[PDB]
Amino acid sequence: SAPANAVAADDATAIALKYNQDATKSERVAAARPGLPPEEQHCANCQFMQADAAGATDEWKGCQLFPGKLINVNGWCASWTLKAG
Ligand code: SF4
Repeated sequence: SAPANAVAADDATAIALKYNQDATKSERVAAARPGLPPEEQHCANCQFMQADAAGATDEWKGCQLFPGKLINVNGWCASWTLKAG
């Protein structure tokens, strides 16, 4: 299941960032941000990401923009950008 500190679709920042766990049914293709095809784009390959979170699982990891909380790796937000590294 999602962890207690999962970033909710209803989270005020998620609402600003257009985060969705369902990256597929997020503004991915709509935004079509360059670097990697939307299909491949997720938090999993976001620049603003943290596999450096207290209580990281595997499916649920940290975001740079969401410290403390946990994003789904296979989810996406508008502030994506490919990994620069
Ligand atoms: S900034 Fe990146 S890791 Fe954070 S929610 Fe957005 S896409 Fe995911």
